[PDB]
Amino acid sequence: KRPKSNQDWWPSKLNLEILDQNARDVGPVEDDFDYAEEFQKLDLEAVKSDLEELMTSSQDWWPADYGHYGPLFIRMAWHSAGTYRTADGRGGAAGGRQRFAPINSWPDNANLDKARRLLLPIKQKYGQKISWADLMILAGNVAIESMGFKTFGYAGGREDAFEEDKAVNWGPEDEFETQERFDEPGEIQEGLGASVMGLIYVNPEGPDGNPDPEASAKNIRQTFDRMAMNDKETAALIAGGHTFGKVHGADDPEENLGPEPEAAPIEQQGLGWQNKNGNSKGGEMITTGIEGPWTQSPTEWDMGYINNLLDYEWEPEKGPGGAWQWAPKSEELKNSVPDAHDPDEKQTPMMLTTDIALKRDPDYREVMETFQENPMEFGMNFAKAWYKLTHRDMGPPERFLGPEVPDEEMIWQDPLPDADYDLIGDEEIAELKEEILDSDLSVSQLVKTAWASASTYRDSDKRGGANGARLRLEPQKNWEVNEPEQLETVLGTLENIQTEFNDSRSDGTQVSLADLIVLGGNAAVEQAAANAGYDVEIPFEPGRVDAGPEHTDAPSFDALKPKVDGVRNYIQDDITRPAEEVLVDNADLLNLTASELTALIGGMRSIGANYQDTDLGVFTDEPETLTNDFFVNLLDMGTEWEPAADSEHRYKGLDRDTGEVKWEATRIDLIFGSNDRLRAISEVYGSADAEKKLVHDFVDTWSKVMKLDRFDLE
Amino acid sequence: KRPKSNQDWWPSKLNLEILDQNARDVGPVEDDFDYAEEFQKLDLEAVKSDLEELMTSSQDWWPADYGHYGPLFIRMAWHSAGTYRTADGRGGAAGGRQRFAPINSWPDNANLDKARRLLLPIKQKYGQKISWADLMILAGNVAIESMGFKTFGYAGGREDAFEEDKAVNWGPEDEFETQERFDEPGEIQEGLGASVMGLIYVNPEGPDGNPDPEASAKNIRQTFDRMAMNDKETAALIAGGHTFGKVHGADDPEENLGPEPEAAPIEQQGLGWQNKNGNSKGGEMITTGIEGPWTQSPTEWDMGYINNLLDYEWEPEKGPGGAWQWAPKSEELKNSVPDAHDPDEKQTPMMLTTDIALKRDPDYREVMETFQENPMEFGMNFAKAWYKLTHRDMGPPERFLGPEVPDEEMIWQDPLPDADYDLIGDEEIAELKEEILDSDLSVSQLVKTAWASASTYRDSDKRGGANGARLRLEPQKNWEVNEPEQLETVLGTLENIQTEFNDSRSDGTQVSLADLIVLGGNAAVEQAAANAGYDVEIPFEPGRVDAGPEHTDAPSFDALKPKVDGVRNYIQDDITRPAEEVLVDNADLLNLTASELTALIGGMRSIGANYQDTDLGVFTDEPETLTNDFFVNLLDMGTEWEPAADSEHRYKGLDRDTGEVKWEATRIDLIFGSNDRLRAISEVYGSADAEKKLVHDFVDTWSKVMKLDRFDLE
Ligand code: HEM
Ligand code: HEM
Repeated sequence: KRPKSNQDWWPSKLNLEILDQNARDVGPVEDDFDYAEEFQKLDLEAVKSDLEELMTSSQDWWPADYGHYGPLFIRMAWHSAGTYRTADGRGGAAGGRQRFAPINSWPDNANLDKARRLLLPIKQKYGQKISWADLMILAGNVAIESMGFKTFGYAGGREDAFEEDKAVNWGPEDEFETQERFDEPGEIQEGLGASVMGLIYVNPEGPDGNPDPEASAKNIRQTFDRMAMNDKETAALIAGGHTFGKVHGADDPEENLGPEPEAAPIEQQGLGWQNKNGNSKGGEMITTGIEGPWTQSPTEWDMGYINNLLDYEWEPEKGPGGAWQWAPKSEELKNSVPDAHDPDEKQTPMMLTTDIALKRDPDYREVMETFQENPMEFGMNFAKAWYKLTHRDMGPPERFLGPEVPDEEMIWQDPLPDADYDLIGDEEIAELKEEILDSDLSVSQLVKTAWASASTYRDSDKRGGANGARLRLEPQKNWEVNEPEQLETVLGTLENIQTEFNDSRSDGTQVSLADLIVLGGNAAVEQAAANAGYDVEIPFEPGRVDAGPEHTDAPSFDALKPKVDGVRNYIQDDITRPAEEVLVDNADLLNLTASELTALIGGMRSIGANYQDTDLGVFTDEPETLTNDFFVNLLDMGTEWEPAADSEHRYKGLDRDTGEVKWEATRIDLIFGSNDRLRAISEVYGSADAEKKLVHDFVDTWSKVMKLDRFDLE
Repeated sequence: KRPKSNQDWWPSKLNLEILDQNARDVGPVEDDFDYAEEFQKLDLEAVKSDLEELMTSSQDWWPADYGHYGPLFIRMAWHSAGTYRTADGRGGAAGGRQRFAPINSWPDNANLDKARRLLLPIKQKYGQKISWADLMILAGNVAIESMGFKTFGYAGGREDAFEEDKAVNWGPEDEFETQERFDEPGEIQEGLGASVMGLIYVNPEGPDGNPDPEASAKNIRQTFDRMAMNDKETAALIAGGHTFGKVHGADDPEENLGPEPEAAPIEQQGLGWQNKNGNSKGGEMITTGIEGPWTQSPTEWDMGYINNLLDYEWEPEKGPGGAWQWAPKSEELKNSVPDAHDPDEKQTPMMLTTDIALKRDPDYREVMETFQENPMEFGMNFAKAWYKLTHRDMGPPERFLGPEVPDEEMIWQDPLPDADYDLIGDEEIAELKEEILDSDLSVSQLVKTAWASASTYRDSDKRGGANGARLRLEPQKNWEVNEPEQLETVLGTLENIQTEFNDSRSDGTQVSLADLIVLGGNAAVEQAAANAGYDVEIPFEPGRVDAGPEHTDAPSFDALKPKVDGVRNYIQDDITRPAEEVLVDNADLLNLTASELTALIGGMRSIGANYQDTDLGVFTDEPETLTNDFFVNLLDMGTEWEPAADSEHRYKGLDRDTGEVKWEATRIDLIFGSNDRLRAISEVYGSADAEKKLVHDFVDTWSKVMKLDRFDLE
C-alpha cells in the first residue's frame, strides 16, 4: 500500500510543505529559462490563426457543439481564471493550474479535460514559446473574436506551473459539491471565493440546491465581489458569457459519468468523466446535468441572452438531467434552437437559476435593463471585464507582454508612473545613506518602515511591494499594524531629506521617497550588522518611483492588509487560525523557505523592530545589534516557557531555577523552538560557530524581500 | 483550517512527493558544504570527554537515573539505528531522523526527547563539526565505555537531514500500538521491519500484549532478521544492552503522560509525554509503563543480565503500570538493586517477555548459556554487533571517517579491493569505447547491462552500485531480471575485450570489467544519440575495480533485487502494489526527481532495452536511435488505450480511427501519460522542440545513475 503523512497523525502540524515549494522548482525547465524572452519570440498571429481553424475542426472523441468549439473554450478560459480570490491573491490563471489536482478534477471542471486536450497539438507545435496558461486564455480570446466579438486586448507572460499550489485552502468541506461555509446567502466564510467546494463561484441550481433567484443573487454578489468584480462587471460577464454555448445534462451525472480525471483508469490518459454509453457523445453529452442552450445562435455574438431573459417569463423545473433549470412559459421560444449535433431537431432555450437572478435581483435588473437598452454599453462592459478577469493576477503593466497589449493601463493593474529624471549614482547613495543615518530616526524606525513598505508583496498575484511608496498613501498609511502616527514621523524625515536632496541638485537628478525608504532600511541593517562587528554591503537597486493616489485603487489594497506580521510580531486579536499558521501562510506569499523565514525573524528579534516597540521575542541584551542571540537564548534549557496568565498571545520565559521572568514572547517566536523542522533550523543558527552565517542569511533574505517587486530587472 | 491535500480526495494518487525531496535540499546548509570535511576538523577526543562528563551531570528537569545518563543514551542510539530495514535500506541513523516526526513521537521513543535534549549544549558547542546523527551514536558509545566496556570502534560521516524521509512506509495500520501486519508470530508482512506500528521491533509484553515467551521469540527473530541480524547477534545485542538501565513506569502512561512531542503544547518547546504529576519528580518516572531494572548494577557492565535471567526463574505479573512483566519467584534478588533516585530505597529486578523469549526458545538459550560460560564471547559478539548495528547504513569503507575506525573492514560494508595497476587515460578510454562498439553486442545489450550493473544502487544505506561489478557474481548474475544466459554472453564479450586490452599494454595500465561495463553503456548511448543527429560526449569516471566473491555477502544482496524496473520494463507478476508505485519508490533509491525519471524512461524506450527484448512502450520506428518519439507517440490522441485481453501488465494502443493495433505497453509506460504531474513533463519533451533537450536531460540522468556509488570522487 501507500505511506501515511504526518498531517494524518497530527492534523494541527504546521504545514511547512508550502514553503518547500519555494525552495526548488519541480519540472524539467532550466533555471536560467526566461519565459518572457521565449514568448517574445512567439508569433502570436500564427498561433491565433491555428486556433481559428481548431475552432471548427471537430475531433470524434468529443464532437464540437454546433460544429464550433468556441463556447467550450470560453468556459475553459473563464474557469482557468475564475478560481481567483483577492484575500490572498491565489488561484487564477497565472499558472494554468487547472491542469493539476485537485482543480482538474473539480466537479465544476467536468469535461474541461477534453477542451484542454484539444489544444494539445498547437501547444506542442509552439512548445516553450507559449504556456498552457497563456494558451488557455488566448483560446478564449480567439473563440470570442471568431464568433463576432472584438476583445479589449490580450497579454502573454503567464508562466506554467508543474504542480498544484499547496498553499491554497479551498475550504472546510470534506466532500465536493457540498458546503459548510454559509448559513445565509451572502454570508460566506472569510477569504473564500466560492459558496460550495469544487465550484468556481456558486451552485448553478441555486443556494443549497433551491431554485431561489433572489437568494442566488446574494451569493453571486458576494462571490464575485471576493473576486474583484462589481455589479456592472458581474452582470456583463455572466450575460456576455452565456451569450454563447449551452449546458450539457443529457442525463443525471451521478450515474452516467465515470470517475473524475484523478480517479480514472490509467488507460484514460488524463481524461475522466467517461460517459457510461461513450465519450464521443453529442446528443447525449453530460457535464453538470443541466440541459439546453441560452440563445438562438449559441455560436454568435448578439443580444440573445439578455433578450431571452428579459423579454420572456421563465418557470423553474427539473431538467432531463434531474437538475434545476428554467423554461419559458410561452411557445414562441419552443424549438427555436438547432440541436448541438443534429439537423432534424430543435431545442427549447433554457435558463439557470443564477441567470434568473440577474433578472429578479433589483440591482442586477437595472444593470441588465441598461444593457438591453444599449448593446454598445454592454459590449464594452463585457470586453473590459473579460480582459480584467483573465489578466488580474499577472501583476503591474511591466509584466504584460506582446503586441496585443492595450496602450491603456487599467487601475487594477496597480500602474506605476515613469521616473522622469535621472537615477541617483553610487555617490548620491552613500550620500543619502549618511544623511538618513544622521537623522533622529532609530534603526528600529528605519527597519520597521522599510518592512511595512516591502512586505505587502505577494507572489500569488504579483501585487504590492515597496515600489511606489504606496505605504504613505491610503489605505496603507492608516493600517493599525503600520502604527500610523509612528509611520508619519518617519515618512516626514525622509520626505524632507528627499526635498533637500532634490533641490540642491543641478542636473535633473532626483530621488524617490519609495527608494529612500528601502535604502534607509538597508542602512539600518548594515548598522545593526556593524554593531556586532560585521561589515556587510547590502545591494541597493535604485529606480523605484513614487506612485500617486491616481495610480491606486485604494479599496483594493485593503486585501493586502496583514492579519499577522512575524517580523514586527503583530497578531490581530480575532484571527481564527493560530498565529504561526498565518505566519507560514504569509511567508509563502513572500516566497520564503522554512530556513529563510527562520533567519529573517530570528535576525529581526536581535535588532528589535517590534510592533508598538514591545519586547515580545526580543531575546537579547544588545538591541539593534544583529546577532544569533534569538536562537541561543530561545534554545537555552535553563529557561522554561509557559502561557502568560490572562493572556491570549503572550508567553513568559522563566528561569527554571529562580522562577524569575527572563523574557516575554508570542507563538510567532516560540514556533521556531517547538515545530520539529523549524527547531532543527534554529539549532544550526544557535550553534556557537554560526553567527556570521546567520548575519549573512538574514541580510540575503532581507535583500530578497526589498526587491521582490523589482520585475523590470529580473 | 489547512489545505486538504490531494491525498485525502484520492488515497490512491501516485505519491511524487518523495522524488520531489531529491530536487531540493531543505535546511540552511550551503550546496558546497562537505560534512566529511568539517568533521575532519573535529577534535573527537574533546567531544568524548564532554560526553563522559555529561554522563554524571544530572539536570533537574530530568534527573539522571542512578546518577548516570549512560543507559538512557544507550537506548537513544539503539532506537536511533534500530529502525533500519534491509528490504529498502531505509530507517537507521545515517540521517538522525529520530528528531523528526513520526519517529520522534513514536510510543517506543517516549522521553527520548529529553535524551536528545541533554546533548544540545554539546551539539551547539561544536556546530557543523559533528552532526546530530553522529553525536547520538557517539553518545551511546561513550556511555558504554564509561561503564567499563570498550567499543569495537566508531566512525563519523552521517550527514544530518532536516526533515523525515517521506519515502519510508512504516505500515498499513491507522493507529499507534496496534498491528494489522501479522496473524501468527513470525508471519509478518514482508517489507516491514517491525511487528507493531510505532515500535522499533516488537511488543515488550509479547505478541498482542500476550506474555507468550515462545510466540514473542518468533517475532523477535523475524524482526532482527529483517534488520540483518542473526541469532547470536540478536542475543548479544539484547543481552548486552539490557545489562544497563531499567524500564520506567511508576504508573499507567495511558493516563499519566501528556501529548507526544508532535501534539504537545508550544510552550513545551518540542518536548512531550509531560508527566501529569511532576516531570522533574524522578522517583515518579513513566515511559513505557513497565517498572524495574534487569541487573543489580545498572551502571556497570557485567554478566548481571544473563546471570539473573538464567540463574533464576520468573513468573508473569501486571506491574505498577498495568503492563506485563516478571519478577523473581525466589526472594533472594529482592531489593538487590538500589533505587534509581531515592537514596533510602532498594528495588527488585524484572524481566520482559522479550528477555524470557531468549530463555525459552531453543536456539537462544544455547547462545545465552555459551555466553555465561565465556564472558569474553559475550563481549566480542556484543562489541562487534553494536558496531554493525550503528554503522550498517553508512555504506562502504570509503564513508567511514575519524580516528576510531577499526582497520578490519567488515563484510557488511561490501568492501572493494584496490586497483593494483595504473588507470586508463583518455587515449585508452577512447580505444576501449570504439572497441566495444566493434563487437557484435548491440546498443540494447550494452545499455541493458550497464543499467543492471548500476540500478542496484540505493541512497538509503549506500549499498549496491556499478563499482565492484557484483553483476557477474552471485546472486545478481542469476537474477531473473538480468536474463542470466543473455547477461552471460555480454559479459563474456566484454571480458574478452578486457583481456585483449590488458595483454597489449606495454606498461602497467589495466582496465577493470566494472569500468568496461559502464564504458559500454556510455558509448552505446552516444551512438544512439548519434543516429539521431546529436553528437554527445558523456563524462566517464575510470577507476572502478572488480570485487570478488570472497568479500561479498551474496545473501545480503538479495535485498537489492528489484521486482520492477522501468528502464527495462520489467514487472514481477506477484507485486502487491501497483507497478507505478514501485517504479516511483525505486526511482527514489536512485535519487531521481519526477523529471529525471521521465526523461530516463522516455529516452530509454526510443533506444529499446526491454527485459526479453519485448516491444513494450517502444513507441518508435527506429530503435537504438535516441529521440523523443516516446512522448510524441504516447501523447498522440490519434491513438487510444485499453487493457489487454488475458494479460496482467499488458495494455494495447489501438488506432482510434481504424482500430488496428499500434503499440503495446505497461502501466510503467502509460503512467507518464495519465498522472497529472508526469504528463505535464511528457508534454514538454514531446513538443516539436524538446528532442535535443530530452537527449541532454537523458544523458545527464543516465550519467548520474552510473556514478551514484562513486563516493571516492566525492
Ligand atoms: C454566477 C457565475 C456563473 C454560473 C453559476 C455559471 C454557469 C454554468 C453552467 C452550469 C454551465 C454549463 C456547463 C456544462 O454543463 O457544460 C456553464 C457554461 C458556459 N459558461 Fe457559465 N457560469 C457563471 C459564469 C460565467 C462567465 C463569468 C462567463 C464568461 C465570461 C461564462 C460562460 C460560459 C460559456 C461560454 C458556456 C457554455 C460552454 C459550452 O457551450 O461548452 N460563464 N456555465
Ligand atoms: C526485541 C528487542 C527489545 C525490546 C522490545 C526492548 C525493550 C525495552 C523497553 C520496553 C525498555 C524501557 C523503556 C523505558 O521504560 O524507559 C528498554 C530499554 C533499555 N534498552 Fe531495550 N529492547 C530490545 C533491546 C535492546 C538493544 C538491542 C539494546 C542496545 C544495544 C537495548 C537497550 C536498552 C537500554 C540500555 C535500556 C534502558 C534505558 C534506561 O535506563 O533508561 N535494548 N528496552
